[PDB]
Amino acid sequence: SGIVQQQNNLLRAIEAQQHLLQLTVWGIKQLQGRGGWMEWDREANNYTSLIHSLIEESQNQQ
Amino acid sequence: SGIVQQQNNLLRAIEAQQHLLQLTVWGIKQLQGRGGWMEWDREANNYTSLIHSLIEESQNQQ
Amino acid sequence: SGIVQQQNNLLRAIEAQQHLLQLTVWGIKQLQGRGGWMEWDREANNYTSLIHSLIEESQNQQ
Repeated sequence: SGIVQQQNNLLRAIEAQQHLLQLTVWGIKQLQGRGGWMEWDREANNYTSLIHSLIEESQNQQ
Repeated sequence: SGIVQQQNNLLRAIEAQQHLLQLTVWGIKQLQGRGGWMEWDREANNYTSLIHSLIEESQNQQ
Repeated sequence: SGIVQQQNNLLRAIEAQQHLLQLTVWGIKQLQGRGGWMEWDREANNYTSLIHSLIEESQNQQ
């Protein structure tokens, strides 16, 4: 709603995106089996859903 | 210019970055031909240019 | 501290994340040796540390 609340929302979104970014950096390093990627997939999907919720929330608060 | 306008700019930047982030997550999953990556390349490049414009705009608005 | 300062912090965080995002896009394109990835690793690690400092700073400023 307010400026502060929105600022906090944006920061949380950035924090979640950083976690996803770190997962991709790690994944690329590993590529330098499928089943061995199960946890990575789980995390990537969970953070993607988390970021989606954060963006929608931010959009709703203008 | 104002706080609200800047907040909206930052959100749009985050949204564009999320699209690019999703493209990289998808790309890594695919790596777990070249010609088959044409659309991915197109999208990655377009979002990169989009984000660049959004950042420059934000920088200009302080 | 203030709204403006926080807004600037968020923008710097987004800018740093964009650099890391570009590194991952580039890395995926290359994957479409290990030793040949030394500079990429160096940059990825440096930007990750840079973003970490920016997020912690933003968290500290609320």
